[PDB]
Amino acid sequence: TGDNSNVVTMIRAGSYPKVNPTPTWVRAIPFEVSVQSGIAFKVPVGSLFSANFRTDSFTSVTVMSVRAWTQLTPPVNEYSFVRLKPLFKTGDSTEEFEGRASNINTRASVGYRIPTNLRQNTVAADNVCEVRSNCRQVALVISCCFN
Amino acid sequence: DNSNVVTMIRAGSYPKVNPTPTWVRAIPFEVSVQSGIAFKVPVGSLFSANFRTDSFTSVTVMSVRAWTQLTPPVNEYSFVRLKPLFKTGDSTEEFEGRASNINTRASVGYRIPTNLRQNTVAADNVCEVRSNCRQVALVISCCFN
Amino acid sequence: RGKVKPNRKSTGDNSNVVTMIRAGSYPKVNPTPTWVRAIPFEVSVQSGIAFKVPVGSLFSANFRTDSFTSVTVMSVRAWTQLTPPVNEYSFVRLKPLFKTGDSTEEFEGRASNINTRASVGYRIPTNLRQNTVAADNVCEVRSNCRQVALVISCCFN
Amino acid sequence: NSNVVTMIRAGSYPKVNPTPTWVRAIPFEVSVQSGIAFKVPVGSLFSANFRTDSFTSVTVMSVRAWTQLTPPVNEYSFVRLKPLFKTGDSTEEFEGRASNINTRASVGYRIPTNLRQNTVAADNVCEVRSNCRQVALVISCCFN
Amino acid sequence: NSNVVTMIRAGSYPKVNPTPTWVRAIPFEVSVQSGIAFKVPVGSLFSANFRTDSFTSVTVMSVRAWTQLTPPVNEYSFVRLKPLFKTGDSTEEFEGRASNINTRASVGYRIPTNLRQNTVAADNVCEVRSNCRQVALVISCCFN
Amino acid sequence: RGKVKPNRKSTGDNSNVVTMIRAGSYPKVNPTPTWVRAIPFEVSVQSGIAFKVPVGSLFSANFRTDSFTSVTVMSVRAWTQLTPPVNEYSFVRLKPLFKTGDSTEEFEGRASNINTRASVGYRIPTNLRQNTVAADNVCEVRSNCRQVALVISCCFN
Amino acid sequence: NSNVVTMIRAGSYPKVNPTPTWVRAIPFEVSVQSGIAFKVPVGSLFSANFRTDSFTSVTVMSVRAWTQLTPPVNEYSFVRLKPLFKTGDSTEEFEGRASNINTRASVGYRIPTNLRQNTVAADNVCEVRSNCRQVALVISCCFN
Amino acid sequence: EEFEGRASNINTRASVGYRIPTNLRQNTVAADNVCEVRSNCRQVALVISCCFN
RNA sequence: AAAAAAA
RNA sequence: AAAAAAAA
RNA sequence: AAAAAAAAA
RNA sequence: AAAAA
RNA sequence: UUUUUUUUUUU
RNA sequence: UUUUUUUUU
RNA sequence: UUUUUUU
RNA sequence: AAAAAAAAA
RNA sequence: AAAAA
RNA sequence: UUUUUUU
RNA sequence: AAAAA
Ligand SMILES: [Cl-]
Ligand SMILES: [Cl-]
Ligand SMILES: [Cl-]
Ligand SMILES: [Cl-]
Ligand SMILES: [Cl-]
Ligand SMILES: [Mg+2]
Ligand SMILES: [Mg+2]
Repeated sequence: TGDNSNVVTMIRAGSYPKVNPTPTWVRAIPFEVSVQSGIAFKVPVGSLFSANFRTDSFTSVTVMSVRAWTQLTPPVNEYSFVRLKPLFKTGDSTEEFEGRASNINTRASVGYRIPTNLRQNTVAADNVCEVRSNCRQVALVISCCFN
Repeated sequence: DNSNVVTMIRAGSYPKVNPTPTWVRAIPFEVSVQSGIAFKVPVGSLFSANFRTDSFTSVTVMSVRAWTQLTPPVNEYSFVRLKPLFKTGDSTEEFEGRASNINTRASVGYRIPTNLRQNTVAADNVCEVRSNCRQVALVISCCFN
Repeated sequence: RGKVKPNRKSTGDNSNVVTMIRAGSYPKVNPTPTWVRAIPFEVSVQSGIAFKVPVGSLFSANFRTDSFTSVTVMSVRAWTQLTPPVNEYSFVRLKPLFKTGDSTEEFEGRASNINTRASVGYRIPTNLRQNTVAADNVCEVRSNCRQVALVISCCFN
Repeated sequence: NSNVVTMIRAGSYPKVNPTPTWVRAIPFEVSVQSGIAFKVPVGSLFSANFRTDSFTSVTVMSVRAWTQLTPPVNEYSFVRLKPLFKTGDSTEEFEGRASNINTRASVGYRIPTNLRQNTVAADNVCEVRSNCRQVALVISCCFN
Repeated sequence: NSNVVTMIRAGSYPKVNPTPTWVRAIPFEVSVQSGIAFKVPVGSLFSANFRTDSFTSVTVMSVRAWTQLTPPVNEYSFVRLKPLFKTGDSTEEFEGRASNINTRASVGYRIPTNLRQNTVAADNVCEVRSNCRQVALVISCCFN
Repeated sequence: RGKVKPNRKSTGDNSNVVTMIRAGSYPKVNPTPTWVRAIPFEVSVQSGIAFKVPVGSLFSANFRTDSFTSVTVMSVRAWTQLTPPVNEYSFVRLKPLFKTGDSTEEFEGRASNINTRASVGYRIPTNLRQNTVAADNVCEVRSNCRQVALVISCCFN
Repeated sequence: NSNVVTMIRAGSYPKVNPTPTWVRAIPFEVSVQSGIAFKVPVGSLFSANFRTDSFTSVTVMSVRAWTQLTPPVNEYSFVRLKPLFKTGDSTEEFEGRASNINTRASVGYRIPTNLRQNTVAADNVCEVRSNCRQVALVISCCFN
Repeated sequence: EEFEGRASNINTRASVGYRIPTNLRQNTVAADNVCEVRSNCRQVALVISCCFN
């Protein structure tokens, strides 16, 4: 109804505009990490830069929120759990944001938001957070802005 | 927003995710053009690391805008023409724009109606450019997928 | 009231002589306050090579910003300061740079008249507005014109 | 709000001024002898201690004074201000006295718009009298 | 109303000024020679005859003039005023003429706020011209 | 907006320092503009004879009207400048004069007190307000008083 | 707000407290044995793992319990809670069962305001019974 | 910046304080420094409003 | 409602 | 909805 | 709400 | 919402 | 702030 | 009334 | 308005 | 109305 | 309602 | 509000 | 409706 045409139509363009071949890009990047029992795993910021995510052209990224799900079943007799400790170059946190499953067959999950005042860039050498989980793998979805 | 520290998120089930999403983009690039000769613009010029788009193999072109990128010949006013090209059938429209000041760029563009917005691959061509200026700058509004 | 007298200040904003100020307790003072500023300055650029703009350029007599050692940059605007090569329309790119991580943006503006300055700028989000010292960099500049004019909106502190 | 950089569709090159003006409250102290008036020099307003050394002229709007040290024994602090001007010094002795010996005396005065001309380092703002040996000043002024 | 004294629940010692300012209309005459302009000295404003001798500087707001003596034979009185300023004398000849020989000529002029700076005894307010030998002046001014 | 900074102009009509003016294209100027003026001057008259007032009297240092060679006269007012003969009440007549044709009007005013100036004037209709040069005349003046004061409302151009 | 530091016109020194109170939900687990009640020690709430090693007393508000491990074969998880109080233990057996063997049982109880006195590490919150060999507790309490 | 505050009674404390804008509210570890303190008084009491994490 | 045009 | 520590 | 893109009497 | 009663 | 040429679907 | 921690609907 | 992100 | 006296969230 | 058009 | 005074 | 942003 409110459609347009079935043919090409002239554009009365004007002065050459402002342009940017390499713009920013708000993204939710999904990737997994392996975790050993009882040992915290530091999540490298570098996992976010990759051709798998179309983000290999970026070197910096502003992480906004971190969410995590256990990716494999827990040990026998156990309910899946997962923890997150936010890491920041200006000072690591000591928080242990933990989510557990209520059904052994179900993923545990938890996440944390980064306040605006702590949303600085990070590079591949930097770490996002420590992860702990009685499951050997953890799936993460990181809401981050690539720039 | 007024918060100053990390806060828990009571996340739930694992979400539907997509590591290689689409991206709506305006891609600026330039092409060399010879006097009196038409130059087919390759769609492959849109897939390059310079645009963060080498990971794409297809692109739905929406609109095309061209500006003369160099001065015109002596005594002449810049001008640039576009002939949209389509795999299903090239057009014959010559959307032409002429500068009214010799020192000023000549610009023109054309929109692709929804019914012709299919994907194009690197080997495809967007449109034929013509111009008395040896280089034409192009801004192509397109959807990478 | 319960009047005294003196003075001669005629109706509010129309006094012709000095008038006493019933000042009170010594206030909170600051001899060295901050200063939000639009700093104009130029940088030289070679065709094809990036030039990292030092934050130190902002601290200078020419700007009165001498006493400062740190600055919070808000936005950066750029103009080509010189004509372009023959046959060319001016252009200028800006790549923001941060200590926590350099960006890969190339905010570019081009002139539509050869005689006219190409211009472009970019805003720094609040979450990236930390201080920067002289040794720090602001942005990479590229330009077919040999000199680029910059105006940097920042807060000195 | 925005979490990444955003382009600024800037335009023509604007009107700039690398050396803009500055309205300031400049605090500084002066030494005062008993019974002797001290001519406060305008030059004390120019100094890197205030970021104002890049200035050579200043428009004084108002002047406020507080005694900076205790008064003599048995005495309540006090301070006087006599506005001075290049076109003609005034004879007003704007006085303020403490009502608690342990507390500062203060007082100040406003300069009408018609007397707000520039002054230079050589010039004098006002005479200051006080039974206290030091007087803290805060001068509202426009550096230009 | 009250017919006896009543206590005043006074409080802390206020801000005082023994030598305050004063806005005044100062009348005084000046001797004028035929055809010759007379520079009216600002010093005539300072005098115990006006209670203003305690002042050394004064801000002039407006100046009014009247012829103080009769004019020549066959002539109507007249008076001229040319405002004088330290930053730059003016060239206006504000004139007023009597329409009845037996009556005074007058005229005056207002000083804009931006030219109301202090003046001292040495300075001159304005030139005065008149066919009458004396000119009565009334100067609205602020003594400070 | 999209802010810069500097300055210190406090609320409209209360600035204490210089403030930048974002001037633009060079305007239309005029170094020698017109000037509408009330020109006072006196003329001498003999009892019983008319005196043609020259327009040149208006161009003079004493009026700042030096640079002008032409003037459009709007209205002419006249006053007797000196006392009348013994026993007489002052009087003054004005006969307007024009290059296209002198008028035969004698606009006359008389004093009702011997001590008082007789006064009179006349307005020139728009359709007679052409320019006049020094060699031109304005009006004939008559008066039992030997000197007549004139104030001529005109436009210099 | 702004992008730079701003002065705070602070006043008199305020009332301060270096060791304030803290309202918390303390998660921790306890080992349980089949058919045997386990008394939960309040002392479990005082640990550097919870940032509460600095507290020596705590007011318990509510107690919620989940089975932390799978139940025996062919059984649905269940957990009971028997509140305990120094002034007098309760006999309530607040019990929750799982309706899906693979799902946590859960239950909890509230402590009325009149029974919310302080407890120390030696005291006991409640008895826990369960067919599961570990029970996860989350105790809402005010550390003081 | 030298945010200064003085007492108007010799027997009374001088105070002053400052706020950190949001764009400068990053974390700080023990090694870091908050602010320089100057005073003609031998001991300055401080009250720092902060967010531990 | 699409397209070429027109103030 | 509320309580506790902190800002306004 | 953020990010990229996209127009007329 | 940076800097003066 | 009411106004050409060819198509044409619903109303 | 906003930030942080916790219950309640 | 259309894409990616979070309420 | 004058004079003396007499208070809180 | 003391002192300036 | 209560005393002394006058409307 | 003569002369300044
Ligand atoms: Cl299930
Ligand atoms: Cl381009
Ligand atoms: Cl041009
Ligand atoms: Cl008064
Ligand atoms: Cl400003
Ligand atoms: Mg051209
Ligand atoms: Mg269980």
